[PDB]
Amino acid sequence: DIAGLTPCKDSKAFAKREKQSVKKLTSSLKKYAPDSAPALAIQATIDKTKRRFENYGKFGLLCGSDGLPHLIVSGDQRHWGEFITPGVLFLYIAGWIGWVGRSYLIAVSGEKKPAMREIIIDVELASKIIPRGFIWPVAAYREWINGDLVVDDADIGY
Amino acid sequence: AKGAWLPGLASPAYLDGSLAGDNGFDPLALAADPEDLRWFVQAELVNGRWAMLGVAGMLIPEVLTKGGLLNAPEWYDAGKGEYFASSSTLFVIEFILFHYVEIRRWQDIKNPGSVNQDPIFKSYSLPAHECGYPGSVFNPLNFAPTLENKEKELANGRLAMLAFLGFLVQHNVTGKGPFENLQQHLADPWHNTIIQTFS
Amino acid sequence: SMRDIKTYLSVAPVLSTLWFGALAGLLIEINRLFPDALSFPFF
Amino acid sequence: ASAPDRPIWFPGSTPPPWLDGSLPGDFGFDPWGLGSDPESLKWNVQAELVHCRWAMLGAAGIFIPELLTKIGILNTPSWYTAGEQEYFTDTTTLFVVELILIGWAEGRRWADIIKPGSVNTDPIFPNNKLTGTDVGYPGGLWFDPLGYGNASPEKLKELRTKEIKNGRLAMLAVMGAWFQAEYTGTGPIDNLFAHLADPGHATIFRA
Ligand code: CLA
Ligand code: CLA
Ligand code: CLA
Ligand code: CLA
Ligand SMILES: CC(/C=C/C=C(C)/C=C/[C@@]12O[C@]1(C)C[C@@H](O)CC2(C)C)=C\C=C\C=C(C)\C=C\C=C(C)\C=C\[C@@]12O[C@]1(C)C[C@@H](O)CC2(C)C
Ligand SMILES: CC1=C(/C=C/C(C)=C/C=C/C(C)=C/C=C/C=C(C)/C=C/C=C(C)/C=C/[C@@]23O[C@]2(C)C[C@@H](O)CC3(C)C)C(C)(C)C[C@H](O)C1
Ligand SMILES: CCCCCCCCCCCCO[C@H]1O[C@H](CO)[C@@H](O[C@H]2O[C@H](CO)[C@@H](O)[C@H](O)[C@H]2O)[C@H](O)[C@H]1O
Repeated sequence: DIAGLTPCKDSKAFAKREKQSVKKLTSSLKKYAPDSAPALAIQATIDKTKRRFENYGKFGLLCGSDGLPHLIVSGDQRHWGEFITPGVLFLYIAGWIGWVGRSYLIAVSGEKKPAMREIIIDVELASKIIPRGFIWPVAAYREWINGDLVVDDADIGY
Repeated sequence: AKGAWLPGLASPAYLDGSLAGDNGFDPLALAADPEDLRWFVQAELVNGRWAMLGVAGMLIPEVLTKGGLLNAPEWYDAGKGEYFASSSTLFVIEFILFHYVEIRRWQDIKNPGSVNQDPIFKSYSLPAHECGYPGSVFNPLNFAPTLENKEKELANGRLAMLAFLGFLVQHNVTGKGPFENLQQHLADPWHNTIIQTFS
Repeated sequence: SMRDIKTYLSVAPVLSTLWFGALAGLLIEINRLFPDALSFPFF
Repeated sequence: ASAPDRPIWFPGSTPPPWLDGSLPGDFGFDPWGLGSDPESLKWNVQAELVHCRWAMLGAAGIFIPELLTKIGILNTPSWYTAGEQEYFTDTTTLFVVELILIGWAEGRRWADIIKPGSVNTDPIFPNNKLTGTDVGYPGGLWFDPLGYGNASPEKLKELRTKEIKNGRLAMLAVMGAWFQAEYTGTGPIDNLFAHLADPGHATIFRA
């Protein structure tokens, strides 16, 4: 397939690795009583391992000659679940955090001693600003349009 | 008149009640800036009218065919049908026809009265009006633009937007169309809800 | 007093401790419900 | 309505300066100072008045069915397991309906605490309304059909104190029933008969 890689659901090395891990777990499982707690924990680990391999196989990942999954990040539409969609989620969350921080700093700077409100948080004020990160992409865009996001170079100084 | 979306809450200072549909609802302070308010006022009307049209033309054919007087596919399959022209041609026609009308609408938002003139026949124009509510040709029967009618339009548009969101979400979990989902709820009301859908 | 204890509970290290504890709990529970994820498979 | 010469929870002790025997049921008990600031005092009063009525409703519906079953008039099952049985619909589908219906009333009550007197009128028919005049004590044909809530400020305080004390008792009774069911392993009414049969050995130390 892409870059000489093979789908993990059809890779012999992938199945070999799964079998080796399951055998290694079963060798430890064969040391305890069937109804003891360690046996149940090892059995749960075995079931989890089988589920992990099955999900990797059926989610469309690609495997190399080593028998391990590899990620594709060039933009191909068959692999957006690997980088692009989680990346959009990361950007959304990070923008929320940054936007609420900047809005708190701007709202608090008008007081007599703003620094006192930076080592002791005003939770009453922050609890009104936290929910507003929900629409940060709209607010930031509108603020950029109207020229409220950036300070002119002439005005920057201590 | 100006009501309250939440009985017992104070209204924002910038929502004094000079706009149709004012109910003091802006918890996240999107419209604190006066210009943002105008932009959102226009966007509300546009997204709402499109949603109303979409819901009507998305629901009526289904019930018409289910009655038995027509044989048409569901709304989520009509894009995969046989038409006299391919989908690409229709998209290109749509894009070309819409760039013109949308920039024409944009130029009036930027400065009212700028694009009232007819380009070809230099004898027709639009009399003075308010942005979002033109008249003349766009009002053939020449109804009365009273405050009551604007509120009646806004209420149905706001309802239609939620209806379209509901259709979109209900298709991605059930996959059987709106009317089938309604009849399933009406068959066993206590055993057919969203809870049974996920379990 | 209640005013003073509410003021002390709002100091930076205490609030950081509480916030990070809650976030860690949320992430641990999510990883217990949807374990061993390398991609986003829903859509 | 200050009344320093009133019984307290601990004779010989000084009552806190923020309690002066105005509210019904006041006995000068607040060791941890959770109501020193007057703003939170109203919130605490409302919370107690709500917990009390919930506990009273729970207690009145948790012992009488058990007593009737013990006598044999009714055949209701154990209260401690009735949540895990099967009913006409799914148990999860009842919780959401409960949430919606109770949330309407909870928000309607919440609006009155912040803005008193702002939710006293029926939203549909603007003629019918409630005659209550104090926060937490509404009044009308819906909540006071007999008309016992209108009296001089002598019987009103005594009735409120009666309600507060009958609710404070039930608040402890419900938790006691829960702990007994979890620890003893049988019904609550059976525990009373066990204690009245051998009142020297049938106690908590028996297990
Ligand atoms: C309000 C928070 C905030 C915001 C919006 C920014 C924004 C920015 N920072 Mg700054 N920064 C912050 C806090 C913040 N910083 C803090 C607390 C530190 C001390 C560690 C730094 C240290 C720092 C460095 C060393 C650099 C930047 C840089 C940058 C720029 C690029 C982004 C970057 O590299 O970030 C990287 C920054 C971090 C990983 C630091 C952690 C940021 C935290 C998580 C922010 C939120 C914490 C805060 C307590 C939340 C309060 C919430 C409120 C409701 C009470 C950008 C202008 C870079 C720059 O100059 O680019 C041109 C750069 O080199 N920042
Ligand atoms: C506002 C219009 C509206 C109406 C009348 C319905 C009606 C229905 N929906 Mg739908 N739904 C809506 C909006 C609506 N939905 C929206 C906005 C969403 C996205 C969150 C969904 C998501 C959804 C799912 C995922 C499912 C349904 C299902 C159902 C059916 C069973 C009831 C149920 O479980 O609801 C569940 C309700 C919700 C998830 C949220 C509803 C939120 C709306 C805005 C409340 C409207 C309140 C308003 C006062 C009601 C007016 C009633 C009437 C006068 C129009 C029922 C026919 C189920 C089905 O298909 O059963 C066969 C089902 O599985 N709906
Ligand atoms: C930059 C470094 C980096 C990166 C990119 C990763 C990435 C990853 N690590 Mg690794 N890791 C790292 C460093 C890193 N790690 C380090 C330094 C250590 C040592 C301390 C580890 C130790 C480690 C372990 C032990 C494990 C991982 C695992 C993982 C995976 C976690 C996936 C997950 O939990 O998804 C699920 C989580 C989420 C989706 C996050 C959701 C966040 C919130 C709740 C979103 C809310 C959105 C909200 C609803 C709004 C949207 C809706 C909108 C409509 C408003 C992922 C591939 C785990 C794994 O499975 O690997 C294969 C795993 O077991 N890592
Ligand atoms: C007012 C409520 C109340 C009442 C009347 C009773 C009564 C009884 N309980 Mg119960 N109990 C209660 C509250 C109550 N309990 C509470 C709050 C708890 C949790 C701490 C428990 C935990 C509990 C256990 C674990 C056991 C009992 C048991 C018993 C029985 C034997 C006495 C005993 O060992 O007490 C032990 C007492 C306690 C562990 C603490 C009691 C604390 C409350 C506040 C005392 C209130 C006294 C009250 C003011 C006196 C006047 C009442 C008035 C109506 C006249 C008896 C029928 C035993 C049983 O089942 O015997 C068959 C038993 O095993 N109770
Ligand atoms: C114990 C309790 C609260 C106790 C509080 C205490 C001691 C506080 C003490 C102090 O703060 C003071 C005053 C002053 C401070 O200075 C000092 C301290 C010491 C800090 C609440 C219980 C509160 C208990 C409540 C609300 C219980 C509700 C129960 C219900 C509704 C039950 C319903 C059902 O039983 C039915 C009817 C039928 C069944 O089939 C189904 C179910 C659901 C089981
Ligand atoms: C207002 C407000 C807020 C809330 C905002 C909210 C909830 C906004 C919600 C907005 C929504 C749902 C908008 C939805 C718009 C939907 C639109 C335009 C839908 C259009 C649909 C069309 C053209 C459909 C075409 C078709 O179907 C047909 C016809 C026939 C089919 O064959 C083909 C397709 C294409 C499917 C907060 C953010 C919460 C706080 C703030 O402070 C105040
Ligand atoms: C694929 C994506 C394509 C995107 C294409 C569209 C890009 C649109 C860019 C809009 C830029 C808006 O911001 C840009 O103009 C603002 C003025 O309007 C500038 O704002 C500046 O001038 C304003 C007056 O006009 C002052 O009030 C501001 O204090 C000053 O910063 C911003 O410093 C500049 O960055």
